[PDB]
Amino acid sequence: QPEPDMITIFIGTWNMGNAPPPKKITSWFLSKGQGKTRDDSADYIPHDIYVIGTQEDPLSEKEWLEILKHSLQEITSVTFKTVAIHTLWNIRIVVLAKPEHENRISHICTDNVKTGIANTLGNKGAVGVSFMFNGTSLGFVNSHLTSGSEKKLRRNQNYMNILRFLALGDKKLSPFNITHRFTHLFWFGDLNYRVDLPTWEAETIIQKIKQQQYADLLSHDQLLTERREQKVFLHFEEEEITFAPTYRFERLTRDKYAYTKQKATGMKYNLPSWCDRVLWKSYPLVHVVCQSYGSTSDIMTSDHSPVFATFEAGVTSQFVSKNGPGTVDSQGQIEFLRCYATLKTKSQTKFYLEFHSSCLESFVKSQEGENEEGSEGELVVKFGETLPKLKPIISDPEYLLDQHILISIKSSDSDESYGEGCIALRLEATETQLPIYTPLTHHGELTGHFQGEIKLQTSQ
Ligand SMILES: N#Cc1ccc(N2CCNCC2)c(F)c1
Ligand SMILES: N#Cc1ccc(N2CCNCC2)c(F)c1
Repeated sequence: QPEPDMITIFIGTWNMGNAPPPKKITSWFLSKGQGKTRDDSADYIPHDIYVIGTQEDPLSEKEWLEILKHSLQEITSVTFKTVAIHTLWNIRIVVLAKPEHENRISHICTDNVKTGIANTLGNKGAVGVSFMFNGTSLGFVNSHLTSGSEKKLRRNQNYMNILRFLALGDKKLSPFNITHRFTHLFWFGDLNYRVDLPTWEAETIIQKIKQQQYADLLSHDQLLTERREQKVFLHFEEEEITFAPTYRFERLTRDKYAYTKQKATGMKYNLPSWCDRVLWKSYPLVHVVCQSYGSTSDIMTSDHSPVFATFEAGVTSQFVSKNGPGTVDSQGQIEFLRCYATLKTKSQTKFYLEFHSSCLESFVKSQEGENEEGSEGELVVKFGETLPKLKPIISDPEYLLDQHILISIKSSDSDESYGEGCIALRLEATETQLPIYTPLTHHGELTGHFQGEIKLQTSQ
């Protein structure tokens, strides 16, 4: 039984509009409809992992699990194992995996975040799942963000609360939020960003959709434009959208968008919009390739169409040598030269670094850096040649070049992280000084940069 170096992952997001699904939803799991669709020749090939996010889901977990498993069994003739299911209000995440993966999957975590306060607390937020797949950490966030064309800022706030407070993955990674805890992080849901065009242009928008001419609409998609201005989802990717807006349809057809203001909408227009989205963030130089991104055309119980995305994702094996795990491997070391952090902070305190990696027995604290002023006002924290020599548990290059070092820069005064980032050990050379770089974030906002040189010694 060889361990895989690649898996495929299905991501689905559907706002079910508080209606039961139709009897057949197989088109969703087959990535068939509009957009970047999956080749017919793959229909019987199961994905390794299926992650299903619903919003406005009226079903019990039991009712939905039965529909999902029976759907996949009809497609694949495989009885999928339930990895996890977590529901907050009517927001749900289900993770299913091929039975051969049962022993490869461990450290399963679930959590939820409720967004807003009083008025704004009661139905929006996120659910999430994480786990290990052999040596690879996977996270999944299904969020239902604030609705309404005039609330993009609220949505961006919801995003930041979710990434700050969703507690998934390795708790030992205490300085790091979910945007740094996983080899691969998929974030999807009814993110509720709208096409921000005048109300009077509704029929023009519909015309453009019927012509499959999305360019003039996507140029006003609030998620793309907010991402472009680094207001939200910084360092996440999204595949090009080549499918029609997935909201707001008349139910039981896909022929009609229902956009006009109604008492039932709070007298808000719902111009056709790409509310339903899949984004990802993977550690640097890990294989991740989107192989489908689209919407179904034949599932019409909701005022949203289901969205699918599929990915090839690189994975690593659970490595054992004569030495680590359970000791260091003296044949391995990670050295840092000419390193400095550049920080946006207006504060003057001393800083130190923490290095966190599953290639280390535990995290490593550096000495304090030396603060200097940058030529354009910035705080520069010089580590020069002072950073420690890191001692990985395994020196085999087939292991070590697949690893990553998370970096937090912390205040000596408060022990609070001012910035977090990640460095790949997938180097062009070993025993060679090579440039390294990561942006630093805190609460998912850019706070600085870390750069320098690395010298990696493996047993080869
Ligand atoms: N596919 C799969 C799969 C793998 C592991 C678990 N479990 C749950 C919590 N207890 C121990 C581990 C599971 F439910 C499903
Ligand atoms: N409209 C738009 C838009 C275009 C580009 C980006 N970026 C740059 C490339 N890398 C990250 C994504 C973006 F966020 C939004």
